[PDB]
Amino acid sequence: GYRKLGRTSDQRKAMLRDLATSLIISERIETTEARAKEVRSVVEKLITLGKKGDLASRRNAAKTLRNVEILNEDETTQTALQKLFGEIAERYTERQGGYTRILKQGPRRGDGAESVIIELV
Amino acid sequence: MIQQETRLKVADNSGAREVLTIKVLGGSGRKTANIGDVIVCTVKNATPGGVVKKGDVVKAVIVRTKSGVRRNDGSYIKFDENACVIIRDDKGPRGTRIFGPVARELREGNFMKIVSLAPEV
Amino acid sequence: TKGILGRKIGMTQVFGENGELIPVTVVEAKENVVLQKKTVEVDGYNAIQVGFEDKKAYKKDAKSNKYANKPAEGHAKKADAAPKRFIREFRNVDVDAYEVGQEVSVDTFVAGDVIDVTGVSKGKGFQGAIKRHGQSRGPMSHGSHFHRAPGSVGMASDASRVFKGQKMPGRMGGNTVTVQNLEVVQVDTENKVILVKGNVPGPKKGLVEIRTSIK
Amino acid sequence: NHKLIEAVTKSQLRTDLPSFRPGDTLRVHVRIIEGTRERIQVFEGVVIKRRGGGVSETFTVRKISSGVGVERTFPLHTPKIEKIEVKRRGKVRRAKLYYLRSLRGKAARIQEI
Amino acid sequence: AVPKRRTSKTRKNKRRTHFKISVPGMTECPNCGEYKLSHRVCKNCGSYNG
RNA sequence: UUGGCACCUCGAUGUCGGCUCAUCGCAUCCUGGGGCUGUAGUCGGUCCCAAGGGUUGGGCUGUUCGCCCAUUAAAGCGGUACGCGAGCUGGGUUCAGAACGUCGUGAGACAGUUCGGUCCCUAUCCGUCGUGGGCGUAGGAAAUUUGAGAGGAGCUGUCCUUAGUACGAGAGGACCGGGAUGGACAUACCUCUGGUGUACCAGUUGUCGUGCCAACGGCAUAGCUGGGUAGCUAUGUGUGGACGGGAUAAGUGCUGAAAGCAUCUAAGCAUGAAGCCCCCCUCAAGAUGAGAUUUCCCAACUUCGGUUAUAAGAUCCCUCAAAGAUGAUGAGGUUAAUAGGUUCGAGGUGGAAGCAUGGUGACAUGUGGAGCUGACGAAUACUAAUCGAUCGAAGACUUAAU
Repeated sequence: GYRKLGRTSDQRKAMLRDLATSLIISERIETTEARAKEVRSVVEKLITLGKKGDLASRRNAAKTLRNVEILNEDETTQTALQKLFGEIAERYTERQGGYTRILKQGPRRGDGAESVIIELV
Repeated sequence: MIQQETRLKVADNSGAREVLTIKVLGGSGRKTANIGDVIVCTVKNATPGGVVKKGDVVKAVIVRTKSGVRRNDGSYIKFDENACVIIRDDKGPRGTRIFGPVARELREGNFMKIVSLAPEV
Repeated sequence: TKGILGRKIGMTQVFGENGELIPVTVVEAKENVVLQKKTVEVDGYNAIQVGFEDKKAYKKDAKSNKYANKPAEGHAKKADAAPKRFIREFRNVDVDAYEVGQEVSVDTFVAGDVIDVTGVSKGKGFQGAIKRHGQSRGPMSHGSHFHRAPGSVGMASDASRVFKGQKMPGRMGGNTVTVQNLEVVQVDTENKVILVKGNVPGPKKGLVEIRTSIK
Repeated sequence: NHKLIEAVTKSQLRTDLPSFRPGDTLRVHVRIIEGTRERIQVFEGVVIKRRGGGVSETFTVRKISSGVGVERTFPLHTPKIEKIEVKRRGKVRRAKLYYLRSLRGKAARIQEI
Repeated sequence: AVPKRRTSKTRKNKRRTHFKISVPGMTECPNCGEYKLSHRVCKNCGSYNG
């Protein structure tokens, strides 16, 4: 691996799946410096599967994404697998990498760690 | 064969069937022997009817090892068994027959009678 | 008598005259230029300064070592050349056979020369006494509470101190080591690569000095 | 895949041997200089593994001589193999057939394709 | 291993020579007008320009 | 060593053997050099100089000690709280239980024996091993270096030739020379042989879930099993203790007198050891005695008899690993390949999903060496190293020469 983030092997990969899913549902989250440095690889590799749009690519993405429901506006409820292959994948058909960005904020109270903003470009 | 307690079986025509290594010759502090090295051993198992009897201390030479040896061409040869031949004072077999394959590295040494009787060298 | 500077690429193997296997390492020595000459009258000893890898030009907004600075440009302009990032002196060579600004080709050596190689070993960090000094462990069972610690460090109130040179945990690696009596297997032209029989200290992309054996 | 390494080890590569996979019967013709006369010795068996590489790629062949297992390993491009035959091609489910070291008799046979 | 002797206040002040903190390393933000951390956003308006 | 005395310690200096780590002496076990011999040769005995290096694994016994087995060039003797328990153990001895022999009227004791029986401590100072800041080195910086000193290494066997020669009735059998190859030890490295490889590939068991069939996901040591990239490794792969100078020790001499002879010595000149100093490897100018070489920058305001910032150069901050506890070191910061992403490869695994075909069925075949792939090699500014800030010199006095 790259870095362990003070977690066991089984529970580290479960946290990365939750972080990747949340960055698709809301497209903008705030978290720790170290965690966001490695969510880039997970999220950006997942959009690559979405652009291909194959059945083998869709089943290879269903083993990383969680099961949630999208409901923000008045339209029909949608999943997270459907959103990635239907909305995100159509905004990067002409882009080669660099689907995410990181912006630093500063140290937070009570912990001393710095928070950052990661979002889809 | 390697250590001071390894159990070696024999492939010659003598009363001995299994021997236990006692000393590796060829220097002070030497703790490992290979194919073509003389050792001091004792006869732990013997067959009814033969020249060598149980409990006798005899000399022997190593003809097969599981670890194997490396040649100058970069090739290796390994065996599935560890074997030895009881020799006489003038580097000659005490028995009259040799069983199984024998390593080719005895040919370059002075053990020529062992190679001659060996079914395959 | 003769020597060059180069980088370490990696290890490989080639077959010999009678089919034997020879493990060799690949060393790339290119862009070597004589930069200065030292004499007894001026300095007190005879040697030559040799640069290995050239840098870029001077920059007003430079912030890293990729671009040579102002004092490093004037040293490489005394003789027509480019500013280099490695400079070493060779003291075993003859001054009368070299000129200032002269190229040092890879063809100085031939297949069959006996050479020695010096470099900086790989660093291992802060290590214990077992790895750093090759000491023996204590029992791992039988009620033992002594596995990897160092043993006694002194004797008693007679000598109420520790002698200098005691083996203690510390940082290991990163030392300058010379390997003597190595064999040149093949010198390759149009690619500037020397094949050295054996191995050299240091990791990949390191700097190695090659010289003729003094013994 | 360093370009400098791939160049100095280009003339050492030889293209005369056929393609084979572990599990097939193979014949090796090895020259030996024992004594004073050079002759050819033939080695049969089954290719138990093929560890990959470039100039440093090797393969291992195992055979039973007189009830004792013997394994020989050679470099693929060594200048001591005159030619290589392939008698039959077997059907295996993996690459390293290390399980055959402990199986003897009818349990150590590989079905022909 | 208890201390053998009482530590004087001369040794204590010498030991704390390097026990200190420094300024964060702030720079002026040419949108807000007040200082901000380098490579970070302006807390008053959230402008990480450039 | 066993003793004699009772000078320090009873408001505490903790024993015997074993493990780990050593260090010192020479009254020398091996190796190097000599004299004598009742030294023919290969072997021996005794004495002299010499401390550089080396000096084994097991069986019995808590044992030191001793005997025995198998090797080796050799299996040396002593000091250091009979070295070392704030470095380890606790087999014996000095606790509380129980038994035997023996003594005692008895409670109980050994000139003895047997079974079992809590080993605490977060390092303040000196010492030792690594690694950073401040100041000095008469202007401020970047590289390359000399070596006053210090540390490291120092061992040795067996075969071939000389030569079956010298010697010897025969048995037997060489000095002085020339080669090959090992044992132990030290160092470097991962091409080969293996080990590990918890974000790689594959198979399989029970149970819950994605509504269901297929395809998958969580849990059960990483559920278990078979392989395995990079890094880190030995048992793996290379190298080393070489050839030589100067002065010596015990010895051996030349010439020569005191003493008309003889005599190595009083003057003079030689030769002579693994031992001393060089030679080989590493650190080293805080070496305050602070060294040398090659480049880089040189003014406005003053009368201040001095400041001032700026230049050369180095940092704050950010992207990293060949480096690393931190720090430091090294690769970069848009005029940019430093890291991530993307597209190609190396290596690893072993034939993906879907569909068609054969079979009632579990399953087998092609499409196709397919699909997937962490650390390894290239190309590519799509993302993030934005914008700025801080430190940083104008060269003191005396004498001599041009």
